[PDB]
Amino acid sequence: VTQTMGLDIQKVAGTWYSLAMAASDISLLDAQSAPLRVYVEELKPTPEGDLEILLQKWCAQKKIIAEKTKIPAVFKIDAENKVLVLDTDYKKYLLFCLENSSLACQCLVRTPEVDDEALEKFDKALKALPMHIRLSFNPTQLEEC
Amino acid sequence: QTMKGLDIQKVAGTWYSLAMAASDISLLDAQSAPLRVYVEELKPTPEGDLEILLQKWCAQKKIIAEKTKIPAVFKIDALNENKVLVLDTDYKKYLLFCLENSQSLACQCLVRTPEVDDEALEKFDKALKALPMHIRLSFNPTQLE
Repeated sequence: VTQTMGLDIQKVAGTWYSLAMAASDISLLDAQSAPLRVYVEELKPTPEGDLEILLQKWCAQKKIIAEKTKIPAVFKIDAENKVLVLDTDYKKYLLFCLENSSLACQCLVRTPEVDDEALEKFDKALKALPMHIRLSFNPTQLEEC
Repeated sequence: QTMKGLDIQKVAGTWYSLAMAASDISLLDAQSAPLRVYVEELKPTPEGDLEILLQKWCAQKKIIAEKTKIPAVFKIDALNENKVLVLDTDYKKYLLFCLENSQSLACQCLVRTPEVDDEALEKFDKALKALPMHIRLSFNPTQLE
């Protein structure tokens, strides 16, 4: 994972939609109930510079605390143990991966609009990475787990 | 976008499902999903019809397909899944086909032997560009066997 994001975590605050996901292992995403089949709902940065992720899993709310590390784009999550922010323009899309020590990556959009720019940057970032499954969602699914 | 000049006799024997993709996530995503089917054998008849032997979550399944006016297109003897389309084969290593209804679309990359092959995946990924896919899986040699 060579492309990490001068991230300013405060400017990623608000609602996001999981437009696409990918994973190194089919078992991570393939089932509705698969461990990393998680739909982001909101990023809530804390004043301390930590990141709360709100997300939905098959249809339960979960609240993940991602702790700041000495690296701006890299967060420790208390269960997977790293969030990496690969890229964001803040206003439209954010690309992140989850890894252990297991690689799963998501393309997030601010609005439930189909966004080919977001998917184009996601598909570029995945070339270097050993993905064996890739899902993309429609705007109906964006607004619906 | 079907193969020109297909000779169905030369695709006869054992195959392995290396990769799959589908227009709808729901067609592949579950282990038990409708088109999560692993090809085992192509058995062309001398009449130029096609039996496909498959495994699904592990029960044997049988697709019976009859020849049409187009060599690379077979009419499935079923009610809802309707056509097999052979997009491309070199006969000896890989074969690319789609299953469609009429329209929900599933395409597979097949290999003769249970080894990952970048040519097979490269041609599979090319043929999918033109098609409205929302999910793509690829398998490792362990999973192949």
